[PDB]
Amino acid sequence: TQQPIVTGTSVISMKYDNGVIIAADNLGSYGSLLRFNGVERLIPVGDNTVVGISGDISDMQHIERLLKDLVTENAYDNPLADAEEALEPSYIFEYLATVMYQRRSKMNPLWNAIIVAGVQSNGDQFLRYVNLLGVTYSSPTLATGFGAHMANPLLRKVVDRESDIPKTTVQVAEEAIVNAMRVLYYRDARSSRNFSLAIIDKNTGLTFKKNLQVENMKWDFAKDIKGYGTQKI
Amino acid sequence: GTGYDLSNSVFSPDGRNFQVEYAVKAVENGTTSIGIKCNDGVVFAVEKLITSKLLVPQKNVKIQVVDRHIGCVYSGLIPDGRHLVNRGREEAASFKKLYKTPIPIPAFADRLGQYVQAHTLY
Repeated sequence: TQQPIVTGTSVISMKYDNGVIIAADNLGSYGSLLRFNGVERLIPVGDNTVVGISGDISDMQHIERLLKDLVTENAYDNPLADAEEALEPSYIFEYLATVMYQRRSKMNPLWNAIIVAGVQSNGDQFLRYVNLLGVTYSSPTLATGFGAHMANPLLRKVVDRESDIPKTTVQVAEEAIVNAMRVLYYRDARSSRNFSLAIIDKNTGLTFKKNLQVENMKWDFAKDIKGYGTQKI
Repeated sequence: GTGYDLSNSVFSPDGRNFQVEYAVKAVENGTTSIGIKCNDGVVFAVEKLITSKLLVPQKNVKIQVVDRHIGCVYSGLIPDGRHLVNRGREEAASFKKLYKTPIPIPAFADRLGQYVQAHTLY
């Protein structure tokens, strides 16, 4: 049993007609102190999977190392490591889910919430969540922490059920996610303006975008708000 | 007297370890394999005897990778070869885990060296 020290906030994601999108800001908080700003919380594995992690950062770094080892190991005595026997997004998730549940069962968890986003070899979209309790689930949209409360409602207005997936384009989807990131920056006190976003398309492959920023924010109306009730000036 | 060649870690009167020498015979009886160091890398190659037309071509790979930067090929008892590479892989992962940097080839060599030397002590 432990307690998280350096933490990463929300990880939001969703799937569209040809793939999945996943994003996460670049902050590493230390309680109320916004301590680190160059933190990458999106972990690409191969070119068909991206693992987004929130929660304890030291544990994230540990999971990172676990992931690199998976890749190294899978290549051992594997002439098809970059083909028929390359790591599938579903293998990566099952592995992490197994570790997460084993660790919680030993009462020594990896204090994280994880979303594995990717595209299977047959083209199918893959989006599944696993957390420190070993709990797992799938939905057209997935978000951790604060994003679960504010991002899911927005992303679900785009893809409210399975049938909405084939009707959603990368443009529409990426737009939703980028809007959600801005909302989170407005109401989440542990968020950052800078974030990374990744797209995994069954045709265009893995596109990883770094150093994005929340733009087009509305603050002007703030000048009109004075006092907390009766004050006029 | 005699019998110095029946047990593995025994010194014969002339200071030799006959069991190791007999192991060498197993090696000389094996397929030929080589390595050539170039100006910025190394090349490994080996002979794969085709026992019959039944062996699927290109399938029974012999060269093995350790970590992501080391190549290994051997002659002799193949299973012993795999055994040694498995150890090498653990040895490499352990090194990276503690020091972060992938294991230097010289360091990797002594790891394999100490392990093999260990099998001539008992």
